[PDB]
Amino acid sequence: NPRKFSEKIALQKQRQAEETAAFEEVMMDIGSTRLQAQK
Amino acid sequence: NPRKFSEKIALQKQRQAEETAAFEEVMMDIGSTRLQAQK
Amino acid sequence: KREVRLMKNREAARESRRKKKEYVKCLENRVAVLENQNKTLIEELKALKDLYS
Amino acid sequence: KREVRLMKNREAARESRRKKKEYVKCLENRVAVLENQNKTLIEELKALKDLYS
DNA sequence: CTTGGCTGACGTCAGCCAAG
DNA sequence: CTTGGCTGACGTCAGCCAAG
Ligand SMILES: [Zn+2]
Repeated sequence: NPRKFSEKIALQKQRQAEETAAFEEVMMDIGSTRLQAQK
Repeated sequence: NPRKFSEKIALQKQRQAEETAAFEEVMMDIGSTRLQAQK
Repeated sequence: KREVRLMKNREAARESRRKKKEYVKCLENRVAVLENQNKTLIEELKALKDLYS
Repeated sequence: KREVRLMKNREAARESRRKKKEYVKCLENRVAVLENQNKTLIEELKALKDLYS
């Protein structure tokens, strides 16, 4: 891994923003999930 | 948080073992999930 | 010129420590976030599995 | 007795650094584990959501 | 209340690896 | 190939907080 801490913090924050983006998008569709699941 | 690193490592490893335990138990029941979901 | 050659090193050590501690705080923050995300995902999985029963 | 009073401090600094680096490696390991767990859980959620379609 | 374990900060020295 | 940014290790000094 890169030595300079700016690059380590950059990696951690970028990965965290990406995983949080995918997680937020995934959690947006549970309402329609439970609605279409009952019909 | 506790100063001594032994306690920090103890906390991280204990929490990690607990979350890994619950995660492993949760992933054990996807086969019966997809089997009972089709019937 | 050796005196400034040690002065710039002294100053660089400070910023290196700052970036070190900041980076560790970032890691711990990321761990907490990932813990909350994990707990939420696991709970939603339990809910959707109970949905079939 | 001050000489040993500095010797024990010198020795303690080494073990303190060892525990420091070890603790950081533990944190990073935990982050990687939590990342893999998150990706797996999210993929399984996507699969179960596609199961209703 | 007072030692001692233990850990933050500092400063110095090697040493790396990319920028010049 | 050679500076310089930057970062590991070391040692020293305050200083904390619980164990004595
Ligand atoms: Zn340090």
